[PDB]
Order: sequence, then structure tokens, then C-alpha cells
Amino acid sequence: KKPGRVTNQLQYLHKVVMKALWKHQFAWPFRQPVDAVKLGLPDYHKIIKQPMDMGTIKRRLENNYYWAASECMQDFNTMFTNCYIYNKPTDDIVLMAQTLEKIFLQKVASMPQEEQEL
Amino acid sequence: WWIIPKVKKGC
Ligand SMILES: [Zn+2]
Ligand SMILES: [Zn+2]
Repeated sequence: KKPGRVTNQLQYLHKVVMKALWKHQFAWPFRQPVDAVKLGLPDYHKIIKQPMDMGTIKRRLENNYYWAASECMQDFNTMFTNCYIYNKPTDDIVLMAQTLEKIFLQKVASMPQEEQEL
Repeated sequence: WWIIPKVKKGC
């Protein structure tokens, strides 16, 4: 498969960042792929071409899918951005996403800046 | 859970 490895930043995103978000109270809509049919969301997969969720990010971290932490960071920002693009700014889902991203940025701010392979 | 999907939650 694709090249994967373990780095200090990937371990931090797993054992610190993902841990804080997975148990969060606002996390339940993000722990699995959006099911636009079950939720009745029109044109979701025509608008969202790259769906992403914390469940997929979690499995990728736990299976050493990522080569660098920047790939994992991109997946987190894809998940947030997809929420802001499809949903209306005052929908409940956007406020929950903004709250989760607030904790995300707070924990990522303390991430070790130098990425080293372990 | 959702009252109205994405728009308004119940919990
Ligand atoms: Zn679909
Ligand atoms: Zn884990």
C-alpha cells in the first residue's frame, strides 16, 4: 500500500488530539461518514467530493496509514471545511464543528514543531 | 440526535 510510518507528531495527534475530540460531547455527528441518504441531505455528495470523518482519521492513525502529520492535519481540515461548505452558518452542526475545531487548534498549538520518524 | 438533520439537534 502507500508508505506509512510513525512520527512524533502523528503520535501526538493520536494520543493527545484525537483522544480529546473522540470523547467530546459534540463529536457524535463526526465519528462516522455522513450518511446523506439516511439524513435526507440533498446534493451532499455532489457538493462534498472528499468526505472525511473522525472515524476514518482514527483508523488511519491506528493503522499507520499516514506518512506525515500534515496528511492527518489535512484530513481534519477537510472534515471541518466540508461541514462549513454544505451546512448553513447558523445550523447546529456548524456550531458543534466550530467548538471541536477550537479544541483541535488548542491542542495542535502545543504539537512538537519538528517531525521526526520513530 | 437530530430533530432536523444538521439544522437542529435534540441532545
Ligand atoms: Zn450520498
Ligand atoms: Zn486510538
